Amino acid sequence: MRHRKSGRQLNRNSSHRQAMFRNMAGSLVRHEIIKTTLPKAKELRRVVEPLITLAKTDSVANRRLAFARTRDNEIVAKLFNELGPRFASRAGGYTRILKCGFRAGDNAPMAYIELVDRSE
Amino acid sequence: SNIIKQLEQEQMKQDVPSFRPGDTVEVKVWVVEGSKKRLQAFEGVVIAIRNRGLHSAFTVRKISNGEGVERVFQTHSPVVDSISVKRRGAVRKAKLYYLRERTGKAARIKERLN
Amino acid sequence: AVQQNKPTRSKRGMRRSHDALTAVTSLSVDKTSGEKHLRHHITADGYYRGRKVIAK
Amino acid sequence: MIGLVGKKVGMTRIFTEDGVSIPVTVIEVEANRVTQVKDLANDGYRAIQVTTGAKKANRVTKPEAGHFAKAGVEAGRGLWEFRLAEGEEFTVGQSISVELFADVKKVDVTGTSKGKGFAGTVKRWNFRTQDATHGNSLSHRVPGSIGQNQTPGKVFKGKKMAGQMGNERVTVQSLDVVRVDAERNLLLVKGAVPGATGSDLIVKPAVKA
Amino acid sequence: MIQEQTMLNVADNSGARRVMCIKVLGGSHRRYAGVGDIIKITIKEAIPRGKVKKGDVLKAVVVRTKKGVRRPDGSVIRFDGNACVLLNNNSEQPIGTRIFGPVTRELRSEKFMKIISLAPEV
RNA sequence: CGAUGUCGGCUCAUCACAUCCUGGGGCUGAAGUAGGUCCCAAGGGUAUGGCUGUUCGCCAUUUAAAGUGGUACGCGAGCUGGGUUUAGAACGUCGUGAGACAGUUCGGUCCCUAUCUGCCGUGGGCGCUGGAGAACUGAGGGGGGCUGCUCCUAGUACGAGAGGACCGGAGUGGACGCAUCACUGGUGUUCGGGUUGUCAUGCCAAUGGCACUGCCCGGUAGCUAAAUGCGGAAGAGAUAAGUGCUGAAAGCAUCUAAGCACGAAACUUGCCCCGAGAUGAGUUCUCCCUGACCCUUUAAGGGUCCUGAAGGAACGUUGAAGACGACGACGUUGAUAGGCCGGGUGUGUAAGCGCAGCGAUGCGUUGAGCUAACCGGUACUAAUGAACCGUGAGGCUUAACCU
RNA sequence: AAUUCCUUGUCGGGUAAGUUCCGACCUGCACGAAUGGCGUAAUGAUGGCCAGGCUGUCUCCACCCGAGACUCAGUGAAAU
RNA sequence: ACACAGGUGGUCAGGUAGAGAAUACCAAGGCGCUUGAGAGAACUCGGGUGAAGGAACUAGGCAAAAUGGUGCCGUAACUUC
RNA sequence: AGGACCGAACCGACUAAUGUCGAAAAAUUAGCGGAUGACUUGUGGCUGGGGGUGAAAGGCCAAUCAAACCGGGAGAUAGCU
Repeated sequence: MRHRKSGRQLNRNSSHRQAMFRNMAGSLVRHEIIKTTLPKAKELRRVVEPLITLAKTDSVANRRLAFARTRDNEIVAKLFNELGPRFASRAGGYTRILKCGFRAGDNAPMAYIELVDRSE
Repeated sequence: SNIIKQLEQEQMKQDVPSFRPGDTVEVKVWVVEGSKKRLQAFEGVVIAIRNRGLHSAFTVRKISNGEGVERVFQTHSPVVDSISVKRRGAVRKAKLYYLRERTGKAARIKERLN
Repeated sequence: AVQQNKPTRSKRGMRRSHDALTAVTSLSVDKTSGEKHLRHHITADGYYRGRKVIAK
Repeated sequence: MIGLVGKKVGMTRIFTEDGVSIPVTVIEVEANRVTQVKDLANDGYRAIQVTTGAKKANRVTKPEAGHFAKAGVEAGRGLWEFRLAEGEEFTVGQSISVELFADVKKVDVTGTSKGKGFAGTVKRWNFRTQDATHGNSLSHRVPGSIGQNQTPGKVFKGKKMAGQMGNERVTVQSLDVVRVDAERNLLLVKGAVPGATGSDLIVKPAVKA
Repeated sequence: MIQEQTMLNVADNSGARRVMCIKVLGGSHRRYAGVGDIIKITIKEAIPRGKVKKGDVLKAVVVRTKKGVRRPDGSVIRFDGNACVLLNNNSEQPIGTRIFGPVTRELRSEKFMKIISLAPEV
């Protein structure tokens, strides 16, 4: 009956589900802003926020866990050199989500999600 | 819940002599023999420890006349007089449930000297 | 499983009485740009809450 | 003789001196203050309308805050009534505490149960599940027959079928109090009260004896 | 939790070795029994000479269930397997002298004092 | 006969009383115990297996009892398809034969997305007549109602003795229902670890993907039962059989015709839930609106400008709430989620390095490292100023009190 | 008995209890010798029965993982 | 009848593990199957695990669970050996 | 050596569930039987309607079989609806 649970199934199985947020994390960090639907954005907060949390602690132990998720060294190199020291003061949320429109081909609620520094 | 966390620690006993799963625990129970309140002792090996505050409990097995006899014990209960650790086991697991299958020679365990 | 008498034109419309559509009720005007957008939604230009934050 | 509304915090254990592990429920009962005293000739029957809690300034409404300013009380969260039992008057503003729940043995608990959702017949009315093998096709947990035949020609009103389960005001009767900390304004009672871990429930003295 | 068709080991030395609970006694539609109540058993496997032969309907009373029973402190005492002690069909009083293994204090009330005295412990 | 699917089982029932049990009574060839028979009584309860296709029956063993019947011999647009009752085959048997046989014997497709009625749930519209927010009273309807055993009164009442109570009280179980997660366990493909084969990250190392979560071992929260609490009631009103009182008709007698009183798990309440759509739409408390103009077949009318309140809805963060709506919490004056800090809890000595060992690998740092929904805090992110809907004192008649 | 109506025949074994099953009595309604009789090792996706093992078949179901169902967007039937 | 979970003869057929063209993961090479975005109800379909009991279910152990590999040791009634 | 055993391809179709206006006018999923033979299969021939062929079921002969389909007798005949 789903009392007190967490996570969002997204009409997708578990192996597929954890392969999405792993892949979606690499897309979020690389371009600093992505366009996706609301429940995918609302759950992406539960993935990359623990990631940037471990990205402001430079150590070989933490780099291995930062690579155990997202499985990409370039995203690991994009962290710990920029996103770590750009966020080593703010002890909170590292992203904001804005409702943009509706995915035209199927009427899906889309939402812009970006990283809160955007200084370039 | 601090309202519950208050009420949890006015009943937890203070000593709780630290043991680990794999140890050989001697535990004495306040059994009531009708009129008398004699103090009998239970002996054996801890299989599991369920470490959760006031509800912290542990399971001691006992090979007795061949048949294994297990018994869980609420740590902060008044019926448990004391917990005496005889041997220090050096198992890897946290719950030793596979010991319910084995008997005798294979049920022995190494020493935790280090 | 299957019907027995043809439902009328009156019963067809009465079933579609609850099938009306609520539209737009009240839009919102952004602080800076003055462009219309949905409540808690960015403008089609790109403003949000008096701030061109997506920078298209 | 009058009920007291309080918030369920949770359930826990209490060890007695002999060793009995009495499972209790921790019901916090804050300041229950009177907001209205209804009388026979003035308002029909007689009861007291009691409230408790702390509601924010910009959430309490004008017809609500004006009702409290008449009573001279503080705006709690919601308000309930309890029937007076043959002769008792306090005031409009009597902040009743858990003090009177220290000499009454058994009490009654009325609270809302946990909503199980749209739950089936096997879950709701304990209908025995059909055979899961031996040829059975698409009818493992279906209710089966729900009426006789052409002679009654209908389904009897009150037939136990599937629907909404729980989420309803339920009352467990005659639970025993075990301890009251009037310094902390608590209520410890024997057993289990209706659910919704941090919601409210009405505690009233024994209607059964 | 001894319901029915349950292969029970024996505790005493009545000649039985392996029995089966065919009916829990006391109460209509009763599903199973605990450590304190009696059942009706048949003899599935018996000692050659013994005191009872294979295929006899007698009453037993279980002493060690694998589910275990619960003392009022929350503690449960589980066993390795199911076991019972036989007793006469009419004037109960257990048929046997020696009783193997431990028993449980939830047998102690004016009739099973004959059992718990002959038991080694508890 | 341009189709009403056949026995039995399963699931789910429901009604009748000619009553199996529990309840209250009369008679006895009723001492007691135990029974027998009969009247009133339908509130609830009313087997498990072996054999059989079987209903039934027989048997074993329980139970307070294992009731008797109606409802297409209840129930296939709910399931089963063993029987019977298609096409194959065989035995005995009747017939020259094709074949036939409640004569047996092996095998043998069971369809339907529910429009309407009914029923279990949940909303919308509008109404209730000035509008809105809460709270309720209670017409009426439903749920629930069963009971064994031990002890006590009591080895007392009765009785030569043997045996052995009624009544009332308490403890403790079975079946049933309700609530709950403290505990006992289960589960936990979102958590930690072990491990086989292979691929990949350049390689060692360390991890990841796939193989049903690959197979596994444990296991937070949430959901639950086997787990743990609780409930059936007492009392009262009106009676049924039956027992009476007083009492004439009929100077007597008499429970009945006047009048009155006891009398059951049945009837009405008492307990719990829904409940003012109860159009007979009730009551209480609180808040809100007291600007000007014309027209008119001048009527509770239409329209103009100006203001739209309390509040509601919407939108968004979301819930131990939920199919969807609804309902509950909150929206910067903020703790409603997420993230974060700390803790708890689970897994059980991470990585890297140092030393020992030919090596695998073992110790030290290290009860470490990592920790899903849980607990207590913290505005770091998202809950944006508005806008939309809702108005401008509320008809006529009569009484009643003061102008 | 693939044959036995009466019939679940009767006795013995298995089970707590066995219209089925196994071994036998002949009382063969209505077996019988190439429309073969009686046995037979092996074989059989064959018929009946029993025991161990193993388990959600069942006592009595519980939680979880996915595909529909449910909601919004597009397209859009059918029996009757 | 269709851009149809069906049918259609032959040829080539690599790496690791493996008895193997089984099977598991991959190379060359080719596809994500022409509706999807949410919710996480009853109930249906395919599966995973399960306390104690272990055929008590049922027409019937049907279905599931279970066993399962190699070498060595060991192996009955009966028999056409 | 073998109408020998275990078991893929290939051929077949015992069991169960799904499906039953299907994904399919007999299939899919999970197990199952033959798998050096009376085996299986591609291509091309020959046998035809009271006739063929039949390890024989009244089975098969173009989704049709106790007498195929097509056209013609023929608007058969219908004491029936």
